[PDB]
Amino acid sequence: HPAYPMPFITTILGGLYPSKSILLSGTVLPSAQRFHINLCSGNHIAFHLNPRFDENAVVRNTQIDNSWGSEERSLPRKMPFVRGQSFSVWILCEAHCLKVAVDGQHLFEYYHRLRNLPTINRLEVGGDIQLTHVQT
Amino acid sequence: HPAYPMPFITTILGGLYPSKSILLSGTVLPSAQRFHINLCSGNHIAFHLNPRFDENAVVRNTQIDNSWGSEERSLPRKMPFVRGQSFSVWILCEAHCLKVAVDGQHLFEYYHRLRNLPTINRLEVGGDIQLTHVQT
Amino acid sequence: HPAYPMPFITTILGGLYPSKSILLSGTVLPSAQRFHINLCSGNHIAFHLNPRFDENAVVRNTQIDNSWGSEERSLPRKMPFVRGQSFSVWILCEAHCLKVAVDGQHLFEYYHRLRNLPTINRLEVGGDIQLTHVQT
Ligand SMILES: CC(=O)N[C@@H]1[C@@H](O)[C@H](O[C@@H]2O[C@H](CO)[C@H](O)[C@H](O)[C@H]2O)[C@@H](CO)O[C@@H]1O
Ligand SMILES: CC(=O)N[C@@H]1[C@@H](O)[C@H](O[C@@H]2O[C@H](CO)[C@H](O)[C@H](O)[C@H]2O)[C@@H](CO)O[C@@H]1O
Ligand SMILES: CC(=O)N[C@@H]1[C@@H](O)[C@H](O[C@@H]2O[C@H](CO)[C@H](O)[C@H](O)[C@H]2O)[C@@H](CO)O[C@@H]1O
Ligand code: NI
Repeated sequence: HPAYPMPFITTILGGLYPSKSILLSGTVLPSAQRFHINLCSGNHIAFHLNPRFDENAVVRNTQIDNSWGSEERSLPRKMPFVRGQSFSVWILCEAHCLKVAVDGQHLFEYYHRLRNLPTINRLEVGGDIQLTHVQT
Repeated sequence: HPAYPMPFITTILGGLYPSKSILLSGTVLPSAQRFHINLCSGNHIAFHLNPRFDENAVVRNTQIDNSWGSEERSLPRKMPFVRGQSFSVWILCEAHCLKVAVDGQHLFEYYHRLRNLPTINRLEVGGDIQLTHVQT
Repeated sequence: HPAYPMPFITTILGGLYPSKSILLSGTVLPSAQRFHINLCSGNHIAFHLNPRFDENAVVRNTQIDNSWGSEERSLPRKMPFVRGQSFSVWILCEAHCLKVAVDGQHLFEYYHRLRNLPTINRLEVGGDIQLTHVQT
C-alpha cells in the first residue's frame, strides 16, 4: 500500500452536502506528536481534526483567516488513535453537523460553523502519519 | 486495508456515460446470505446487482419508485462469488448497456432500462461483504 | 489489492489546474517491456509518460492528433522503475509544468505543451504493469 505524499491536498469537487462522506485510512507514525485533517473553504479551515499524542487529545476547531475559534476536545471514550497503529477516519456530513467515526465507531459530532457546505471544497492532510488511502 | 462503512453510499458526479467505469473490491463474508450494488437515479434504482448465496444466483433488476421490473438471472458460467473469498467487480457503461466483469472476467450484460445516463449519479453498496475499495 | 482493468481509462472531472495531483501505484510485471500513463485532452495526448525497460529509459512526449513531438529522456538519476517491483507515481500539476515523482522522490519536470489545463480531462494507463490504485 504505497503511501500518499504528505501533506496531501485535494479538492472535493462540489464541496460538502448532507450524506457526503470523506474516508481516510493510514498509520500513525511510531513517535507521532500530532497530525491533522482539514476541510477547507477558500482561505478558511471549516473543520480542523487534530489528534495530539503530546497532549493525548483530539482537538477540533475552525479558523477564519488567521483566527482560531473555540476548541472542542470532549471524547466519549479513550483516545482512539495510537502511535504505530493503523486507523480509519469516516467523516459524514449532515445538515447540522459533521459526524466523525474512528476505526468503525462513532466518536464525536461537530456542529457546522461554516454552513455554506458546497463551498467546503478542499481536503488537507498533514502531520505525523503515513496516509495510505483517501475516499472523497 | 481498512473497510468502508456499510452500507456505503456515494454520489457519482456527472453520472454515467459510455466508457464510464465503476470498480469495487472486497471480501464476501464467511456466512453471507446476499449483498448488493446499486446504481441509483434520484429515487429509482437504475441497476441492482444482487448476488445471492442462499439461492446461489446473481440477480439483476431495476426498481422504479416501489416497482421491481423483471429479474435477469442467466449466467454463462458458475456463480463467481464465493463465501469468505475476495472479489472485484468492474461495471463498464456503454451506450446500450452495462457490462459486468467479476474477478477480471466478463460475466454478463444488462441493457439500460433508465437511459438518461447522466442522471444515474448515486452508488449504494450494502449486504454481507467487507468493502475494501471503490473507484468511481 | 485486486488489480484495475488494463488499459485503465478514466475522466478527470474538471481537468487539471495548479496544485492538482494524480497518484498511481502498482507493480511492474516480471518481464515488462514498457508501460505508459497518458493525460489526454479530447483526441490529443497532452502528457505521455512511457517507462521503457527494453531501452532502459523514461520517455516523455506529447501527441497532437497523429503527431508525436520531440521526446524528453533526461534523468537526474538511474531508472527508478524495476521489473517485478512495486512503484508509485505522483504527478503534480503547476502553472508552468508537471512535476513527477517516483517512489516518493522527484524525478523530472515536463513543461506544458497543451496549456489549457482544464481541457486535460482524461487519464489512460496501459502496458506491462499491474495497476493496483489510482487517486485522481
Ligand atoms: C488548551 C488550549 O486552548 N490550547 C491552545 C492550543 O491548542 C493552540 O494551538 C493551536 O490550536 C489550533 C486549533 O485550535 C491548531 O491546531 C494550531 O495548529 C495550534 O497551534 C494554541 C495556539 O492558538 O493556543 C492554546 O495553547
Ligand atoms: C424468482 C423470483 O421472481 N423471486 C422474486 C424475488 O427475487 C424478489 O426479491 C426481491 O428481488 C429484488 C430484485 O428483483 C430485490 O433484490 C429485493 O431486495 C428482493 O426482495 C421477491 C420480492 O419482489 O419476489 C420474488 O420472490
Ligand atoms: C530515439 C527516438 O527518437 N526514438 C523514437 C521512438 O521513441 C518512437 O516511438 C514512439 O514514441 C512515442 C513517444 O515519443 C510513443 O511512446 C509511441 O508509442 C512510440 O512508438 C518512434 C516512433 O515515433 O520513433 C523513434 O524510433
Ligand atoms: Ni482509492
